[PDB]
Amino acid sequence: PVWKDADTTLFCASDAKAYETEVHNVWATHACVPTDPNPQEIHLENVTENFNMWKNNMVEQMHEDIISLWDQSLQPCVKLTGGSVIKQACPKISFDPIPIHYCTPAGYVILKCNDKNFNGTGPCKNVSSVQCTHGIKPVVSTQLLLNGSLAEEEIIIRSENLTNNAKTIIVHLNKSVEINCTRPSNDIRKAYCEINGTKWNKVLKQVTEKLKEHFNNKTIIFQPPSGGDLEITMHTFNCRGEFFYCNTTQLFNNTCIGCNGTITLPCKIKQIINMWQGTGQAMYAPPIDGKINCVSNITGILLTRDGGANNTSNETFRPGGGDMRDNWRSELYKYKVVQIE
Ligand SMILES: C[C@@H]1CN(C(=O)N2C[C@H](CN)C[C@H](C(=O)Nc3ccc(Cl)c(F)c3)C2)C[C@H](C)N1C
Ligand SMILES: *[C@@H]1O[C@H](CO)[C@@H](O)[C@H](O)[C@H]1NC(C)=O
Ligand SMILES: *[C@@H]1O[C@H](CO)[C@@H](O)[C@H](O)[C@H]1NC(C)=O
Ligand SMILES: *[C@@H]1O[C@H](CO)[C@@H](O)[C@H](O)[C@H]1NC(C)=O
Ligand SMILES: *[C@@H]1O[C@H](CO)[C@@H](O)[C@H](O)[C@H]1NC(C)=O
Ligand SMILES: *[C@@H]1O[C@H](CO)[C@@H](O)[C@H](O)[C@H]1NC(C)=O
Ligand SMILES: *[C@@H]1O[C@H](CO)[C@@H](O)[C@H](O)[C@H]1NC(C)=O
Ligand SMILES: *[C@@H]1O[C@H](CO)[C@@H](O)[C@H](O)[C@H]1NC(C)=O
Ligand SMILES: *[C@@H]1O[C@H](CO)[C@@H](O)[C@H](O)[C@H]1NC(C)=O
Ligand SMILES: *[C@@H]1O[C@H](CO)[C@@H](O)[C@H](O)[C@H]1NC(C)=O
Ligand SMILES: *[C@@H]1O[C@H](CO)[C@@H](O)[C@H](O)[C@H]1NC(C)=O
Ligand SMILES: [Cl-]
Repeated sequence: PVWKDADTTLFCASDAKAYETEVHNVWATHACVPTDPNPQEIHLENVTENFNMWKNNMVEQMHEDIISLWDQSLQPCVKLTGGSVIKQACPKISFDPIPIHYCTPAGYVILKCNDKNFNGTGPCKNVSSVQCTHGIKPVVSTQLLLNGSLAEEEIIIRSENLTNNAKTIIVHLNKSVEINCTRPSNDIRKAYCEINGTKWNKVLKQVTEKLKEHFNNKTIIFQPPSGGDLEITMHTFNCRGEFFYCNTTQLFNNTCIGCNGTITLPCKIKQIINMWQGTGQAMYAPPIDGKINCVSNITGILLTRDGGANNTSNETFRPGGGDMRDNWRSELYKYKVVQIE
């Protein structure tokens, strides 16, 4: 037994198929090791460990991991970062995230909270020790979290301080709302995303309930964001290499607390995009000729709350995002790094 809250350089694992041109595949083929063919866990009997997912070095290590991954893979024709115009080649590539496992070196271990109620901060009683996290897809996106794991029971909200406005609010859903995005083959930047309205509005009503639970049963209202760049104000994501910007006004505004129908969302495949790895503009080439389609699972929501609602009857939440650290911190929440002191 015995351990101390210390962080150390981590390594990565994956099932990257060699001789596949998937950029994720070819990054994990040269930067990660083959997955543990026999891993195992040891329930720490009678334990109470304190993970603080909002402050954790695992996520930052993952961050630079995806920064590098994307840097050598998704490479723009032109890159305008600070005072510099980087011109290079931009062949259209293969793109579809694959799970990445994080794995401690000898002397350290990973503490996994198996309490299904776990919100991220605060002590956990079902602790459980593993040398590698689980398989995690590094999906880059704003507002909506896609292709991730879901809460084992109730919908859980995670925050670094609910009270504080700026401190992002993350919503971990307990069931999957599928979203289906397409660019039909022969305007080529016009795209759209189908999302079944009954599903969405029902779960949104479950969220809104729990949201109320954490906030003194105040009036719950989900409005579209209050200014920002497209990235922030539009569900942005990358499908097959293309950057979809989808105008999710319907979801946070149709307020059908019975609506029904299969909602169809407008989208634009953006070329010049404000980056997420760092301040700058990246201009890629036009999309490819053909049916560009991705069907993903909505497994979370990035929320930000309005400030001066102290002396009022309501609390307004607008979808946010932009910090992809929070995206990672949505899956690593149940993981801690311990040095064996
Ligand atoms: C050091 C800063 C730099 N930075 C940033 O400047 N922006 C501003 C820009 C709008 N102004 C939106 C950035 C963003 O999310 N982009 C993005 C791109 C592609 C896809 Cl597919 C996606 F889903 C999202 C976030 C990222 C931030 C975390 N970081 C702290
Ligand atoms: C604690 O979590 C582990 C992981 O699955 C499992 O044994 C069970 O869910 C929990 N154990 C007990 C004794 O409740
Ligand atoms: C998270 O759970 C801990 C312990 O149950 C509690 O003290 C804290 O207020 C919770 N935070 C949120 C944002 O629910
Ligand atoms: C999800 O959690 C909510 C609590 O907000 C609960 O009402 C609902 O039944 C749960 N659904 C599933 C499928 O777990
Ligand atoms: C004033 O607003 C903050 C949110 O920014 C809130 O946490 C605080 O409780 C409010 N003040 C009072 C006295 O409730
Ligand atoms: C949470 O946010 C409120 C709002 O500013 C602040 O007064 C309080 O100190 C914060 N809590 C912590 C533990 O920092
Ligand atoms: C989407 O969610 C369903 C049910 O929650 C699950 O069975 C399926 O594997 C998920 N798809 C992906 C790609 O994760
Ligand atoms: C997704 O949308 C496309 C075009 O509308 C359609 O052909 C396909 O059947 C849809 N699939 C799902 C799972 O919604
Ligand atoms: C999204 O579409 C709505 C119309 O449904 C429009 O009012 C709003 O300005 C659009 N938002 C953005 C960021 O284009
Ligand atoms: C979205 O909200 C705005 C107010 O911010 C309103 O003008 C507009 O009608 C709403 N859109 C829908 C589709 O309800
Ligand atoms: C989510 O996973 C599905 C199945 O692997 C994939 O087709 C889709 O492109 C993924 N979505 C994103 C945004 O990566
Ligand atoms: Cl190993």
